Amino acid sequence: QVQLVESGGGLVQAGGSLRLSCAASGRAGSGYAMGWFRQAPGKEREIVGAISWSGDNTYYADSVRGRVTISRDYAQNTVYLQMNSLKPEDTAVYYCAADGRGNLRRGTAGRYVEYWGQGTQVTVSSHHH
Amino acid sequence: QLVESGGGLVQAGGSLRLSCAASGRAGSGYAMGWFRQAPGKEREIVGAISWSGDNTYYADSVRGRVTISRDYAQNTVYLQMNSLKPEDTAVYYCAADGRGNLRRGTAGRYVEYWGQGTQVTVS
Amino acid sequence: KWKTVVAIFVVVVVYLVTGGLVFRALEQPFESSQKNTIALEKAEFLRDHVCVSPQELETLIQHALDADNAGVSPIGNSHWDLGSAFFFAGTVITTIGYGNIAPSTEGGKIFCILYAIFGIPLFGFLLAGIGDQLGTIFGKSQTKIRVISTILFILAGCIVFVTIPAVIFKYIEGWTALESIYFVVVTLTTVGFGDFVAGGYREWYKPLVWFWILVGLAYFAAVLSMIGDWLRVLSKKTKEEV
Amino acid sequence: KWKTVVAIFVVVVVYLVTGGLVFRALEQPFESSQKNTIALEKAEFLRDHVCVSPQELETLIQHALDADNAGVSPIGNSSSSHWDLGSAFFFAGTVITTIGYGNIAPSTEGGKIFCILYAIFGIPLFGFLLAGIGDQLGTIFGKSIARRVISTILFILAGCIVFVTIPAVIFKYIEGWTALESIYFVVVTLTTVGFGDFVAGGNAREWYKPLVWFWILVGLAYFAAVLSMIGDWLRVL
Ligand SMILES: [K+]
Ligand SMILES: [K+]
Ligand SMILES: [K+]
Repeated sequence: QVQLVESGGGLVQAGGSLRLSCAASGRAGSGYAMGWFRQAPGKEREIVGAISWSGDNTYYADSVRGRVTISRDYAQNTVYLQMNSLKPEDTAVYYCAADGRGNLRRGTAGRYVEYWGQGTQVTVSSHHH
Repeated sequence: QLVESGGGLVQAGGSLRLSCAASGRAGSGYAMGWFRQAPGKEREIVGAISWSGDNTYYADSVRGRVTISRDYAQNTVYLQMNSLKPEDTAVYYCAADGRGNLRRGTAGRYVEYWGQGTQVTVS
Repeated sequence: KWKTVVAIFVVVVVYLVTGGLVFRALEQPFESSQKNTIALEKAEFLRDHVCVSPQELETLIQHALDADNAGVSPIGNSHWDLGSAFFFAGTVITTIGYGNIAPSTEGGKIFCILYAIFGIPLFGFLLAGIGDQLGTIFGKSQTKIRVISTILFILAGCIVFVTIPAVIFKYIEGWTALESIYFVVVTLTTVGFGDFVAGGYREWYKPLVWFWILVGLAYFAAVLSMIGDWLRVLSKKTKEEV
Repeated sequence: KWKTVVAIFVVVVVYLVTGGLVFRALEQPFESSQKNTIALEKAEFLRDHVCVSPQELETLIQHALDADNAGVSPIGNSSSSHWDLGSAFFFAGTVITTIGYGNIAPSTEGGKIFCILYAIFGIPLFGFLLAGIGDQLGTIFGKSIARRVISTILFILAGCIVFVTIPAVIFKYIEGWTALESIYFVVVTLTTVGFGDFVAGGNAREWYKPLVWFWILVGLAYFAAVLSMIGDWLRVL
């Protein structure tokens, strides 16, 4: 099985940028598609984006199409998330997922994802700076 | 119509920032991409991106270094190739085939709309 | 006479040219609409998803088609069970051969070749036996009296073996009024296109279909045999007059 | 006698139970391997391409299946019409000969109505032609026998070299089918079973399609006349 460790959450100004990371320490030599999800305080879990195991193709949800960029360091097995021009609607717990059975894109919540991350709290402040 | 902007000399390990604005009034939707014609080799695909920008593709030659961006409001694609190798010295064209033929081959011999092409040289 | 063989051959040949012209006029406009739709749907998929190469699409379409040809539906998350395999064997013997399910294995195709070779004449002997008992029941101005009774037996048979089961198929399978009759006709004529197959709800549904095929097939073949026997006798009187 | 009807019925019923047991033993282990393969191939496709949603895959898999049911092959960019002057003539012959392959079938409302009436009147028309060819074949067989069961084996073996072996060679070289697949097509065709898993002029000559129906015509009227000549002796015996 795979094990996911995150790094990048925290307080950020409105309009700023969010830089997250997620390293897959699991020795699962089969290949797995990775992704990023966010659980809003009042809403359900939403997909942010996805990226294949090799990193040759990525996907971005309609809520963050032109702002986010899912990167991947295949040598160190790590995914990255760079969300530019932040809004108070982005305030959520950001989890990284990795289902190597094709169930990552199953739904918008990822209720069928095999490996889940620890989750990192991201809070977007505005005026209160 | 595909107008490009970003070509030129860049040192080894540096970065290449290309652009391609689609001035064509084709209200059907088209998948855009970036290609490069090497001096001695054939035309190769660099990457591709859908009309909305919800999904992108990167060739195995540049998947870990390049990033195909898109400004849907101004209908423009961007290419940010970092840590450049001498092997990247080529004419970079931007393509836009809205009939599913962008990914047809590695050369893009079935692409509908082609860009002007920008000369890129890496020292 | 050999003159009548060439005449019957020409009549058969022009009937296929005539029928072929009608079939094209009805099916080809629809065939073109279906060809344009799949081509468009594939060209849209490749445009919307820049990650999937047109060959990578062809490879998956082929996998889906391969699984469909084998009997497993690709859509979703057995055809060889005790009863379904028995019904398949009966489908071979009756020369119907629907084709929805077919022997995909190397050994299954060999066994099917030999199974049909010996099985089709075995069924013919059973059809002969049922036709002899049906002929005695059927038996229980001179030329028109024998032909008047032939119309009575053919019309009644189309109410019990054709009309009555089509009602059952329309309510059980949920098929259209035309689709229910079309299935009955294509099944009873041993054509077996396979576009519609009984049991696509009840465990007694599969054995009741083969029993209908058995009685319905042995009734219309016996009527064609008892009519063909009278036609052979009438052809002898017609050859002596003209 | 009615006693022999019940006896033949019981023999037919146990033959289907016996055959069904063999068919399941050969096909069901492979059927399970095909079910696991399509499920795996779909789960790999969705994992390698993170852009395609599992429902977006199911939608396209349904479109491919829908086109195949209509007759148009989803594989290929030519999506070679099945209703051209010659192919529609061959379809009409497929109905008349009670073969009914099923690769192509009348999908329209009017086509199904015309097919119902076409088979009703067309099948007895072909039967009269088969009777005519069987009478001329019977006279040749009677003269070849003179120059009773030993002679029946001679006519059946020779027929399997000209109408079965010889055309299977042509199908193996033209269609590119296996040695078994070429014989299996011939047997399933001449037995008027018509599964439709293999059909002449599948997917890529002008004389090819009319030479297939002529082979069906001569090959069908030869083996039926041999079975009827035996059946004539069975009625007397
Ligand atoms: K048939
Ligand atoms: K059939
Ligand atoms: K038949």
